[PDB]
Amino acid sequence: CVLMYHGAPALSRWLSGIRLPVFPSATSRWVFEARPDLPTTVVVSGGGQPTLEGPASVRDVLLRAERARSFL
Amino acid sequence: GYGLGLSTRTQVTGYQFLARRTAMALTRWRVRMEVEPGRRQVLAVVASVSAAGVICLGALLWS
Amino acid sequence: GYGLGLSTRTQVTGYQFLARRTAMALTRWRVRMEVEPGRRQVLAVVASVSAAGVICLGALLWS
Amino acid sequence: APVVKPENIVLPTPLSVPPPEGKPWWLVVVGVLVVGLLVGMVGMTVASGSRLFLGAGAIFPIFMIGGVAMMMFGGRFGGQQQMSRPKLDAMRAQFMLMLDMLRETAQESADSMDANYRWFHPAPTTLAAAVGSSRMWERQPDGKDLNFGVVRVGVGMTRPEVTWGEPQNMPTDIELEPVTGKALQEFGRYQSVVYNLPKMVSLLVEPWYSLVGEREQVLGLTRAIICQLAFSHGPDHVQMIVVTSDPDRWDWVKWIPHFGDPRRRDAAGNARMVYTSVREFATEQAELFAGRGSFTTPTPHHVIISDIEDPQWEYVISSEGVDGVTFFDLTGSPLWTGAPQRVLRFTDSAGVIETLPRDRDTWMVIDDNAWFFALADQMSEADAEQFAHQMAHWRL
Amino acid sequence: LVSGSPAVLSAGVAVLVLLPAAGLTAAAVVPNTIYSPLFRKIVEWIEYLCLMPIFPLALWLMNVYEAIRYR
Repeated sequence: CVLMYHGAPALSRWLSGIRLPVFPSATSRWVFEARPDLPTTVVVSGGGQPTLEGPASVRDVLLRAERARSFL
Repeated sequence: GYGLGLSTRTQVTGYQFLARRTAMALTRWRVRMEVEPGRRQVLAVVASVSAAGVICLGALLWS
Repeated sequence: GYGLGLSTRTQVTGYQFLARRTAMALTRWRVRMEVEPGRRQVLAVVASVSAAGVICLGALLWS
Repeated sequence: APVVKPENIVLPTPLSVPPPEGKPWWLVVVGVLVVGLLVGMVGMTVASGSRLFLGAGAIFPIFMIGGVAMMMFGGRFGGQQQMSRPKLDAMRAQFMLMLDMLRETAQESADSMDANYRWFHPAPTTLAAAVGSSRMWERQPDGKDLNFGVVRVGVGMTRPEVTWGEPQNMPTDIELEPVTGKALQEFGRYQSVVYNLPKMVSLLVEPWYSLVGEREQVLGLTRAIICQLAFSHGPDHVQMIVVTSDPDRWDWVKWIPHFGDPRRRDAAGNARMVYTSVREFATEQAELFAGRGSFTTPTPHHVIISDIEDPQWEYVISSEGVDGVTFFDLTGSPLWTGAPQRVLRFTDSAGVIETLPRDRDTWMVIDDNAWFFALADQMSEADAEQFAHQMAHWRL
Repeated sequence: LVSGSPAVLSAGVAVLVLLPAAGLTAAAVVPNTIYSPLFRKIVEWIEYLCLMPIFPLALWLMNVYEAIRYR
């Protein structure tokens, strides 16, 4: 448990499914203008609600962080 | 970059750096990283383990 | 350049380089060569053989 | 009114790192020999057992007391050198903090742009304020003309007012350090746009638009457009026409003063400029103009809306249009869809408009490929009717 | 087959049914997942570390060390 106290932030990163970026080890292309489009959240009543917009898949970081905290 | 493809040692340290920076962002809520006690105390752990190993060897030499 | 004419050591390494690059082109189908595991594992073989030799000498000293 | 400012910020240069060359084969042989000697010595101390030999065999090979310093010659002889790590990690951290400072600068710029755009382009629901900020846009080609002929149609991406200057002096792709390089890639990728700002259509650059998709999506967007124009532009600057086969869907527009024909009067006031057929054009006043030149201002800018699906438009409408009038083709047909830059296509059920990417400033098409444009600010009939009951209260 | 121990039988059938099943799971998982550059170095070094022992162990099988100690 004394070791585990030191490894507890790392394990709580790992269990929360946060994953650090892949690295372009040999692809040699660094510019990508793909501009990821909005995921859009339809309001559950549906009728007459103009649907809302969030910036990307990266909106799941806000969930994963709160999970990491709960693990830790 | 899926799968078990090769990786360079500069990427190994680059990932370990991003892991430490994310750990500091997790336990504290600052990412200014000019000094980092996490490393310092895991080095203290390493000192504890290596000292136990050394004394274990020093115990082996008796007969 | 036929026959058994002389060759310089810089040509010896130049040929061995082209041999490794051709071997990598043969087993894999990429020739980007910034890192090469072929060398790394033949070094591991060399470590195995040299360790066996060393232990064989360490065995010789007993009588 | 709010403020907004363009900026130019050069991105920092990523770190460089020389790729390791790899140790020569003899070094491995030497290492194995050194370990062989060490184990041979200690083994012969165990086999000899006398405490003198057990002392001597450790006392003479204590070399690490200097070798910890002599590690510095590793970079001379070419041994493994993992020890440069701390300096590189400091460089990484430093670069990252610099990037954070740039990111927060982008954030504050994007907040300024957001405040400005939403001030100029409130959401359709919020237009029920109907006083104070109502009808405040102006004819004259300076100032308000930057937003006189433009309508908020949805929300979506736009390019920021900060401009990312090139990260000059990029190292070569083998020297490029993975972390800082990847981080800069991600910065350029995501700070390329501000998300969920009002997306705008300019009425002054296309002769018409044609609306392709599901009927209630198209109608809801059309009601939103109409109420946006009605709030933002007075009846003296913009007049409106609806040509329809289904007037029950359009019964709410009677309250809006912009549909009032100043020329014909009835019991209720001005005549409603809603017609049931293109043949029912008894105006002939919007149909004596010439072909239309896209602006780069007519007295009223007539907006004619059609969901009649009549082949007779192509007579009074050429390939180029009419001068002071912009058109909106509901129920998208091959007559009106002859220009993809004019087609707003509901690709997803929520009302995702795709069309061609246009320049934020000139509204001119930048490239011909259809792409994500907006999610439409669709509005219900009840909200439109409610806004119309608000707008009917005013006569200025 | 050579040994008649039921424990040997159980171990043999266990490895025969698990190890290719583990290979199947590896084949299904590995190409889809990401992995950490550190783990990728461990999975590299696993190779060299399982390479190295074989020559000393081979010499143990020939009893070269015992012959050179005695002869």
